[PDB]
Amino acid sequence: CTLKSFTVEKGIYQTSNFRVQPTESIVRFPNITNLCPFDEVFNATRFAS
Amino acid sequence: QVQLLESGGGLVQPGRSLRLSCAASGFTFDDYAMHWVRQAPGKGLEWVSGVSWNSGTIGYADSVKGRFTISRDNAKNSLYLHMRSLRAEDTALYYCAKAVEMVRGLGADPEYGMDVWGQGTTVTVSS
Ligand SMILES: *[C@@H]1O[C@H](CO)[C@@H](O)[C@H](O)[C@H]1NC(C)=O
Repeated sequence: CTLKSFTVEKGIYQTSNFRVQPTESIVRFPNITNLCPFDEVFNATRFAS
Repeated sequence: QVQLLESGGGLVQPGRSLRLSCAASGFTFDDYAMHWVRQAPGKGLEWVSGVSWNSGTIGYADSVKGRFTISRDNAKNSLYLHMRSLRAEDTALYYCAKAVEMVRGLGADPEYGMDVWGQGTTVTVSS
């Protein structure tokens, strides 16, 4: 297929690409410590007028 | 230093309005539930009204319910007390006090501990 012919002469030919495939995915980020103070808004004891 | 300055006093006839103002300076005004407490002349104290950290009022005194109207403003650090149906029995000093426990610092949210007190005004009514 690479030579675009059916008769191939004696010799060494370089054809294609060997490339090992990935296994899975990885995502990294440190311990999530900051947190928006939402509860104080929704869970407040008394809302304004 | 923490400062609580109130203004609005002066003789007004019965059946009018007034608008007392308390301004706070020296702390994060949005983590402290304010209170307005009267002080009759030569008598004991008497709770009047309050307001929580989120501008939500916490009810008024039983004998005053119907006229007083509290309001807050965190942007200008200002708490206001509109007063209606003024009658002779409403002459007294008025302090604006602040709570102690900062909100979410430990069950429920805090409202006790009137610790810092400004020097009150001298509202009076007569004809
Ligand atoms: C972040 O969480 C991991 C997993 O619970 C823990 O091992 C680590 O001690 C935490 N953060 C640090 C670096 O203390």
